[PDB]
Amino acid sequence: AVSKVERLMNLVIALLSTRTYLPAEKIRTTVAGYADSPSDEAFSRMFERDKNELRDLGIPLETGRVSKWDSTEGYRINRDSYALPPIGLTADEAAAVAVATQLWQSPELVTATQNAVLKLRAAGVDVDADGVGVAIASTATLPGVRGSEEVLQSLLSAIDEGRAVQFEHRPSRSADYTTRTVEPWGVVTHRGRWYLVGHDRDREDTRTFRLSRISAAARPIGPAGAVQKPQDVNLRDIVRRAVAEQPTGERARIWIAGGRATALRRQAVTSTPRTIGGRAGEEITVDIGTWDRLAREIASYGSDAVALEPSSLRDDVVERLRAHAAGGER
Amino acid sequence: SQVSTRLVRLLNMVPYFQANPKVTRAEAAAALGVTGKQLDADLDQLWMCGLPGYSPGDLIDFDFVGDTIEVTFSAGVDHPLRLTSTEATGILVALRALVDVPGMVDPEAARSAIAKIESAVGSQRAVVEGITEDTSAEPGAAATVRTAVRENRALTLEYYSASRDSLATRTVDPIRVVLVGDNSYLEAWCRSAEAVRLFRFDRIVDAQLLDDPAAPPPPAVAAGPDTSLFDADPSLPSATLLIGAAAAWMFDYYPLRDITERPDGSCEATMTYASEDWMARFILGFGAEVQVLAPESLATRVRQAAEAALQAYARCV
Amino acid sequence: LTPEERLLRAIFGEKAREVRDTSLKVPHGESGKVIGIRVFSREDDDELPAGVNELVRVYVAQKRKISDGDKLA
DNA sequence: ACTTGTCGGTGGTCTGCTCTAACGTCACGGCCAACCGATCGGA
Repeated sequence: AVSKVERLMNLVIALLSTRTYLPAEKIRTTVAGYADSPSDEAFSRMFERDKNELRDLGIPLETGRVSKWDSTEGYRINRDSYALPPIGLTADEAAAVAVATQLWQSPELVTATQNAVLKLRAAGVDVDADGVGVAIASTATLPGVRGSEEVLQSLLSAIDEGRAVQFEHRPSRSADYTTRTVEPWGVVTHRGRWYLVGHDRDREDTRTFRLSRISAAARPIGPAGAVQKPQDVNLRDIVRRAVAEQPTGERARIWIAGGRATALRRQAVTSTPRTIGGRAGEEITVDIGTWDRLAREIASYGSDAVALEPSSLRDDVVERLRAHAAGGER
Repeated sequence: SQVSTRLVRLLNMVPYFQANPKVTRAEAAAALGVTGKQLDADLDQLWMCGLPGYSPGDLIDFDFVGDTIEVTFSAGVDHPLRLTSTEATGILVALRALVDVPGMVDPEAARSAIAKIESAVGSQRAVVEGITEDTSAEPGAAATVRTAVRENRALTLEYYSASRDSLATRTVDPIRVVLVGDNSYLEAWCRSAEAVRLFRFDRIVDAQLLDDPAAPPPPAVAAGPDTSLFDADPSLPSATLLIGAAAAWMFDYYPLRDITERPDGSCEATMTYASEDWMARFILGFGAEVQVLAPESLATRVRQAAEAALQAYARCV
Repeated sequence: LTPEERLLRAIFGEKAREVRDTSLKVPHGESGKVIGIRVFSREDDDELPAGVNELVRVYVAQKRKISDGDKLA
């Protein structure tokens, strides 16, 4: 009566400590736990199941002939591939790992992170989180990390397996869901926001999809290894280009009263004091960027911010203010 | 499964015990995150398994000195098991997500960790990658905040209050750093108002270090990690506003409540506001896209502000 | 291995490796000064006989003076 | 929840057996090449 864990430990120790390939019969006779098999077929099935389980854990078993003068095949575990190279971690790196190990919430991601941290600590370095004294408050309200957790896990699994992804994506809640089937290339984060990068098989273009919009139905399809993304493609550059398209728009002169509009004050490039209509302030020449965003920013401050140029922006602000002052009828 | 994880832990225990010559029971339990009985059972199971042939000088042997653990024969177990693809990918993703968060971790340390892990596992450019090779956007305030947190020293912060649209300089003692959503907030005790407030890194222009190592009151009274006294309270007024179909920008960046769908756009929602002026600015920003319904006083104030802005624009040139 | 040998190896810690010592030693009643070593390896494109991987020859030189028992004629 | 004895399938490798339909038909190769004595079987 030998437990399965003890049997697997004996098997892996025997494979690691033996410098020559071992056939099945020698393992049956020598390693404990394999001597209670009622029949040879039962032993073969048990050994195949145990070998499959060990191979699933990432242990690089190698199969080859026992000798150049013999035909029977044997088993051996390479010590070089089984052993990770040594790494030296400083206090800052240990603190970084300790802070990063307390982010995920899904059981699978938590288990994987715990196993990785355990292996890293067993490598020789020490990781401590109590010294830093930094915790996480929000655990179920994050729309980027907590909300996009299962989707990110599915995308990472598909990328590892090299398979295409089929999912439903909508540009906005007002719009309708659209089924999209693309070939994933990688995951790039920008300002703490995930952006899936891949090539669409329905439009034949490189698009970036925000993971918050994508639902949890990230079904992976296609044979493994069928995705071969070009190496010269820089995902970060594509994400940066997709984040912003207009470099600086145009130059607009805006007058703002002093002591307020600090958010707009920080965005000012050049400043010039000027008093108009008995109110002091400074005239600033700033960029345009998103026209709607600038119009909203100007209209939010009301009389605090007065637009001067261009005339189109002033007309738009005046129209919006008149619509607001109409009384809500329209 | 559970058995696979137990096997991995039992196989990796030996290198961990070899790394620390005299690791005690408490340190091992904390490192492995298991109870005392479970650790004892795992140690017993690992004790009686080793080299084939099964000789007492061949299998794994320990040396118990009181309540200490030491390895005398590793039986070929010299290095820990390698890292699988899933766990390495998760660690890299977590590190690259936390490197961009200001103040939670030093970017240099995160980059060094990423480089060392990639070198150890042999990853290539086909993995998750960041956006900026070198940020260089930190004004040095985050480093000062981290130093103040570590050394428990007085810190001066010039925080911009968005609700009141003003710059306030306060002297606070850092307590802890927490992450809420995608915006990390610094928790500290301010003697100016005698209350706990959360400050965001992007709203701090600069930080000044002072040599006043004074223990904050909350550690001596109450040091709850959350302390969300005003994050969500019934006393906060709520504004009911009509949102158009075109103005879909606010549906994601703000917590809209009581959302009702109407093809004609006759159904509205309700959102809380910290200050009346902030809500007025938020309403005026969208223009005609957002229509005010309730309360009547807020609508009257918005109309008066719009009329004043129109008069100011007419007077100005 | 005999139980006594296993016990001795366990006590002294010398691991029992499946290796047999076949070191070349100077034969009985011979000595001198090494003057030349020639090493042949298959990987260096050498016409070695099949099944042979390494072959090293060591030359030992000795000066013999006249002594009792040597034959003169 | 995890695991195992029992059941059945693929493909590869090593090993052995049976078959092939113009007509074919009794081997070179030869050492030995000494010398004396004793014994059994044909002429």
